[PDB]
Amino acid sequence: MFNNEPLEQIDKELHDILADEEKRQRETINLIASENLTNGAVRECLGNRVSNKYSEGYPKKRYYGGNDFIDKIEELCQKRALEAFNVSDEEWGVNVQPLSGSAANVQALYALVGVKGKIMGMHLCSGGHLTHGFFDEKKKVSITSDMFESKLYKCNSQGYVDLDAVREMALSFKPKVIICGYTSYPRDIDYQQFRQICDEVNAYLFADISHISSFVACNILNNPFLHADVVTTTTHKILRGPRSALIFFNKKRNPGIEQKINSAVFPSFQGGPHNNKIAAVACQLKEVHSPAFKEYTQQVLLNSKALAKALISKQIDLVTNGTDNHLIVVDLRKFSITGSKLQETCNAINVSLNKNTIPSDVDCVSPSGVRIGTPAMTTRGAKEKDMEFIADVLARAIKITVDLQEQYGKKLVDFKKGLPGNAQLQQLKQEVVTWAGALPFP
Amino acid sequence: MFNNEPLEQIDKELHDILADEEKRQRETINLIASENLTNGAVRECLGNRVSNKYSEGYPKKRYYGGNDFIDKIEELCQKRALEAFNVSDEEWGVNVQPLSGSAANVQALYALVGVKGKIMGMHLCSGGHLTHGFFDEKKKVSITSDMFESKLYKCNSQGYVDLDAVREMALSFKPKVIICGYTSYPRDIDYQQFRQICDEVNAYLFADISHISSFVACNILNNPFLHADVVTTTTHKILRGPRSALIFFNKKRNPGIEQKINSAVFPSFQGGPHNNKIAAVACQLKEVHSPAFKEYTQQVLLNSKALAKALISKQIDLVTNGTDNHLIVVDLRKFSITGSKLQETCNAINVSLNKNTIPSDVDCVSPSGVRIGTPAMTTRGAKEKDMEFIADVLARAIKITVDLQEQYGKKLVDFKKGLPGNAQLQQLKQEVVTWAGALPFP
Ligand SMILES: Cc1[nH]nc2c1[C@](c1cc(-c3ccccc3Cl)cc(C(F)(F)F)c1)(C(C)C)C(C#N)=C(N)O2
Ligand SMILES: Cc1[nH]nc2c1[C@](c1cc(-c3ccccc3Cl)cc(C(F)(F)F)c1)(C(C)C)C(C#N)=C(N)O2
Ligand SMILES: Cc1ncc(COP(=O)(O)O)c(CNCC(=O)O)c1O
Ligand SMILES: Cc1ncc(COP(=O)(O)O)c(CNCC(=O)O)c1O
Ligand SMILES: [Cl-]
Repeated sequence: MFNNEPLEQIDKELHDILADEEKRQRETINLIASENLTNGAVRECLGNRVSNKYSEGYPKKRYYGGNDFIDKIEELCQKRALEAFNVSDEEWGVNVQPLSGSAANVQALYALVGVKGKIMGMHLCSGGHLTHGFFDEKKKVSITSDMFESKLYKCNSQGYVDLDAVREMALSFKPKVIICGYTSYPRDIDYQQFRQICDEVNAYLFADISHISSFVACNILNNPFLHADVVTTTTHKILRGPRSALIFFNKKRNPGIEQKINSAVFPSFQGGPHNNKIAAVACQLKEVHSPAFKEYTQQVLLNSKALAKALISKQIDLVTNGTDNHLIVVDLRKFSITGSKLQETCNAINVSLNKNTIPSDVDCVSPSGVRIGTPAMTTRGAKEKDMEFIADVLARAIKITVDLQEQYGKKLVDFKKGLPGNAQLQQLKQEVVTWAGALPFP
Repeated sequence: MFNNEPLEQIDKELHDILADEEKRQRETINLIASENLTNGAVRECLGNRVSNKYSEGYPKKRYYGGNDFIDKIEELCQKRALEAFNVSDEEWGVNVQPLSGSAANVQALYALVGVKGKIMGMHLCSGGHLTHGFFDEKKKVSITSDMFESKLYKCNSQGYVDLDAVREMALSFKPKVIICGYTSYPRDIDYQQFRQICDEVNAYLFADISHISSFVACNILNNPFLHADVVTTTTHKILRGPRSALIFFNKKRNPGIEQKINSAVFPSFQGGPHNNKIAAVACQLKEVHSPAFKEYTQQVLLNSKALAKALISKQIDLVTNGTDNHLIVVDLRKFSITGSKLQETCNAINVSLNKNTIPSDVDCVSPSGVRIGTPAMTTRGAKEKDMEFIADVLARAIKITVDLQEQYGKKLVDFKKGLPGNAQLQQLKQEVVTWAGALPFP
């Protein structure tokens, strides 16, 4: 007693917007540092009937039966996760149930500290995540600043984590957790130095590696699993999986952490896991442990170096003057245009990027930068030689943005009136679409 | 630079478990009250490339651009939701971003009361959800009992919500929210009477309708939108959508609630929404507003009544001696077998059901009942006449379960040893498989 008519027949209205969405993806230069493109096999998992099943609890300790095939899938996912991140399952555990990155972080933090517990993370404006304890004078913006008592550290004037300031803050604040790993930090992390600071005050070391997960997995960047008590990561950014998350916990350093984390995820915070997610995560993690994927990750970094170099060649400033990873933050202060103006300009030319704060910015109103990254375009087949074209398109968007600011003025409402119909944008959009449109598309 | 080989080719290991799991579903009498089966079009949405997009924020107030097509999908979903539940978009708002039922409840509760806020819900042992404030003498099991201060109301000896106990508790406890709508409650709810209790103490009325959502949308059962401040619901149970959730809020009755709830979902708790989920929710919500789906929901109730009646005809006791909805709780005390035993026996015959407390049980340890429901088998085409066969199969399972307990003893470890290779189970399993396998499968 159901309608099994295909999506196009059942709902033509929805199917047109989704076919439109797909066209826009195929014809966009996607520089969102956090975005990627899933393959068909991952998308077959996400649409699999396995999501019909309720499987509350954990494998071999389920509330319901009928979960033997679900149990194999969840155990396969956990093992492939540990294999992927070069960890022994005798020393490390993984929970694969968190529905997304923010949920994973709130759950892990709760496990370690409980309500009113003390946490330390990087300020949002300096490249930390919202779930790393973010608040504002106006409000406790994240639950992580409200259900916990948080204190926030800044990066220095050159865009670098200031360990001396982290030390100063930890000794006066005495937190139970210190969070590292960030949302828009262009350099590698000194986890060793973080671990030394956590020992000094007796806090746990939490590494959120969502942005750099593939660099850790493939031994291209520093390894937080050598020093951290907990590692969280999303599966959807550079890892190129579905939208989900993983919490890793160090059993050897913390006996009985396994129960704290598993009970935090369920039944403290979640109900039924989404088994289509877990299935999809299994599928991608098998690709992650191939040497073919180490090739892809290596290319991400090669494109990112090449892009940073080409942008600097065109006299565009980068925060920390370069990158050790997949992402770059452009400092737009020498042009006297804000980040949101360039995002608007880049939207008009099918270039996807986001506004981003820089060290000099005190207020999240009018961030002076944009963040860009290469995972998506690297997935679509772009090489080092292709980064000059992207750098050129970005230089051309900055110049147009500067022209429009002079013509229509510095206020944002006025500025946007300048965008539609602009011959140069229409021309530049055209060049973008034609180039992006041609690239392989999963 | 990706592997686009189909799932069978790229991961033959995962694909065999999935193909097995699909067979187990096709060959099971699925009586899980919270389960259903998604059609092909909803599963096309869940595997759609729309999940590649990061779209933090709300439509027309997004942190990024490139979200024109995402915004159309999210607005279509909110509209179709309000229409489905017969509410005016001038008086009611809806948030469609929550990733699951539990997330939605925690978010909504936080919005209304904040950290340390006082909440009241039905005890879990009496049929409430974990996210309705559940705790135990050993621990604060849910976050909703920990981030909030909760008090839990019981149902009476006959399995009914005891309003005089709710009132007495509300007046002494003075909570900011009173939660109604349950996980295993076989009757309709007196929302009007709850509204009268909340008004008396100046608390919000929160209706969790996840189990009965289709009955509310189709006007078959009472309408909580007449009296509630907030209504939450999952989209995956009787509604037959993907795994996601909805939070409804009464703007007329509470000016300024719209902001409290939207901000609580993001950026307080979540990050990026899962747009495949939202697309999927949109697709199903179109089906919900057809008269064809009203027919389906009517049949759910018809099958549930017929099933209740056939079970009573065979001298099986039901909590509250019947049902007003899709679910029944069987009271197994007269046979001296526990709910976990019958769950194991039913697993052995490809009958999916869960163990469930009954009023007499002091503890959640050794529940004396099972919960069953008709949405899944109603989706598979079963009619009133087919309920006698399910009732037959269930009575036969109880009798086998009673025999095995005699033979191997009342201890669960001893009991289970009698299940593999039992001639009658192999026989009964065989009958189940043959009948179940034949039914329409979406
Ligand atoms: C959207 C998001 N999520 N997590 C995030 C961000 C970012 C961000 C957040 C926010 C914001 C501020 C207050 C409340 C809620 C939010 Cl989402 C603002 C901007 C700005 F527009 F100002 F550039 C940007 C970014 C990646 C887009 C961010 C930065 N920089 C970091 N470090 O982390
Ligand atoms: C699994 C689950 N989620 N939400 C739930 C349930 C149930 C349930 C919960 C629990 C439990 C108890 C303590 C801690 C954690 C959990 Cl998950 C136990 C049982 C039992 F097996 F004993 F019958 C059952 C049910 C639907 C399966 C339930 C009941 N009854 C209710 N009212 O609500
Ligand atoms: C370090 C980090 N951790 C957690 C999250 C949360 O993931 P979900 O959105 O799945 O909740 C993000 C989001 N990153 C947003 C961005 O960089 O664009 C992140 O950057
Ligand atoms: C009333 C109610 N509310 C919220 C939830 C949570 O939904 P998620 O699992 O999507 O978090 C449930 C789950 N119900 C479990 C069952 O009845 O089988 C529920 O019964
Ligand atoms: Cl999903």
